[PDB]
Amino acid sequence: PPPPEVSPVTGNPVSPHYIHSSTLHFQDVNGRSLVLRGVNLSGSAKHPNNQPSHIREGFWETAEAGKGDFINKPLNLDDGSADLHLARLKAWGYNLLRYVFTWESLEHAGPKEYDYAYMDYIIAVLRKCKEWGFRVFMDPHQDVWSRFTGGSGAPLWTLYACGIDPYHLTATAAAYLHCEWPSAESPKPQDFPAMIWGTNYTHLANQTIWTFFFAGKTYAPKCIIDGKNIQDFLQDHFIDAVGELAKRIAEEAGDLLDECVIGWDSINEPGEGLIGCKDLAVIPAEQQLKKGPSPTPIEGMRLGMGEAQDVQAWNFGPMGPYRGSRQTIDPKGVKLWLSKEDDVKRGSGKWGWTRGKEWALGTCIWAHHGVWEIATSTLLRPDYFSTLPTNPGHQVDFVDDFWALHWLAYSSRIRLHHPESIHFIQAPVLRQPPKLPESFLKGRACSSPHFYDGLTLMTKHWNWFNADAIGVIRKKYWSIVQAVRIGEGPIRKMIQGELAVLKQDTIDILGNYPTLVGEIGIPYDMDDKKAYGYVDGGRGEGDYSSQQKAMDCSMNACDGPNCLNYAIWNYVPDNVHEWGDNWNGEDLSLWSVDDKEDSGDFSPTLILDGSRAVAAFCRPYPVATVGIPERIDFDITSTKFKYAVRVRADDIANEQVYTEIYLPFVHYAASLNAAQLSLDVTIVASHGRVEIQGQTLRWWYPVPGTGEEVYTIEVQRNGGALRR
Repeated sequence: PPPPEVSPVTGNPVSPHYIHSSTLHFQDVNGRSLVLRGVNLSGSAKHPNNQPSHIREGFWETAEAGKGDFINKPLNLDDGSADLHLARLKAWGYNLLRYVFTWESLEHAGPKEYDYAYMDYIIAVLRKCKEWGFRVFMDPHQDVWSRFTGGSGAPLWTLYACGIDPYHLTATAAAYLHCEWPSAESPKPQDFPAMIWGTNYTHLANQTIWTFFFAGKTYAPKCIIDGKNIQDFLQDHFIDAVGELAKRIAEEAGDLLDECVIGWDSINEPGEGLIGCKDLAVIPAEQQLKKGPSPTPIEGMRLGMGEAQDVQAWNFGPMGPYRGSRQTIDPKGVKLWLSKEDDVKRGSGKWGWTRGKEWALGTCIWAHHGVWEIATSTLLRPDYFSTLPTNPGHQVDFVDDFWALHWLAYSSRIRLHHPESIHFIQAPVLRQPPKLPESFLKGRACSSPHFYDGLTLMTKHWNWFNADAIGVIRKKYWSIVQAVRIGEGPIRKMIQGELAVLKQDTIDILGNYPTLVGEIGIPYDMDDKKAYGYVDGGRGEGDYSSQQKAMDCSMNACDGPNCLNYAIWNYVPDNVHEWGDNWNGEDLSLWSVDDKEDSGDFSPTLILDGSRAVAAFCRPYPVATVGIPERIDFDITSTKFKYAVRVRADDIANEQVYTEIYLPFVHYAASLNAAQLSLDVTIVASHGRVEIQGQTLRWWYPVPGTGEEVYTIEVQRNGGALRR
């Protein structure tokens, strides 16, 4: 069966730019299989202007004042720079953008005080993306709940709504903030340990807030606010805020829908809080992220009541976390919990909600629900969060029982304002998605997991070894040593196998839908920033060999038999060598000003200058295919490219319906000296005819008279690889 002429969601006829998301591959209206590849734009939208993660001055004051100046991130629309960035991304062959926005940027002023101006800024950015021919899906983005709890996402007033005093987070170790590390009194942000920001998910603030968000009605029934459980208060305000952006786009720029904005991602990498914790007295060996001081859930609660604790600290070794020394954390009586007087002054009383009388303030909310006894520090219900407190034999599943329920509410709101929206389903990190009902999917969905080469990300080193982290997580190996691989070949094949597992989750669970890797990337600040000239007397500056191999391994993993859609994390216009992406020590931008100095009518400087390891992320691939993509192989050193496609007898092929392949000047240009750029390639196709224009290869062929047959096309630069 070919793609239908009417939407499976509404039954209305579809525009000619409609992308079907009803089978294992995206399809255009003429039946061509589409591959969408691009970048996340942008991590820089995680924080307001002039307040990067490492700067404490102004951090609290602007948010307490209800401000949130995010205008002109990710792209500045006043200085002309916005078109140059989009031109670069398009010239690299990208046709997809995962657009990053935060709840904070929409509702920083207070509950239901929406920043309509930032909404209109986003619309203006989306309009330019459309002019440049991008497809876009929207990412409501967060990391460890909010900037105020170590990352990005929610507005500061959500902390007060949860009864948390933001100024006591550091003293109690309830969250590690980059700008208050190692202490608020004497910050040394440059010493912030690599990737420690992620452990905030397993410290007390995130552990509480996420339990509220997804399951407050089950585990914190006394937490009433505006006559609602905190769970509904938080979820309703988040869904309303995203819903107001969607409504704004639908009412003020409806032309963006479906032609440019094709769908919406669900809440980014949601935290699980304490839900499913089997034993509050221990950190499970299965928890894969441990680094720095790591209080157990009960140790963190005692800390949140101001009691000093001696906590295990963890180092990240070649085979994962291993124990270091124990470290004493002494809050010296400081408590995480808002006092009542502070709630009147800075919380409920200021932001304008009414807190219920059984919501005890200034003391641990989990003790208040009987989890532990403060006087004796006795854990009373170690398994409290593993079952339902009032029907305690039943064991809970975070993804099926709480995440999925939030997703029904979220997805319904999206469709209210965007009737043809593709649901990009992002299950919680490292979990399989739940089975979701067709009454909500309605044949218009796409699985959007994230995948990172975790060893490379955490160690900021391209290692000569690696390990199959997904297979370990999923108990496919009897010992972790049999998950280990050595050498480029075995490592690449193993990572490609990991991406195949995620592809398989989709068809096993959700159905015959596409898969898109919503985030994938590598760190560029490897080797103590040797590529930036920061060590060894400057030796190694500009040499991105290691970043290139790491990048190429992750990108190759989306090729092979996987042939995946994906969005690279990320593209950051204001990335710098000193502070990276300006967020928690991460440096994953493809491009940096510090690295400066269909047409070939632009300069090689656009696609090369400022780029890092461009040879690995700018790659040939089929944008649109008559038939089904079967296999992609690309080798940087030889430039050899081979594409195999399964073509059936009922596929549609003619002079206007053909396969289109992107061939980058980066790999295939005759010359890249800073006079029009032009491809100099040899092409071998098993069937049909081809012609090249600019960076585009067009491939016409007849379908088989019967059955199905694999056609192939091979490309390489005449005379081998360039030197860039």
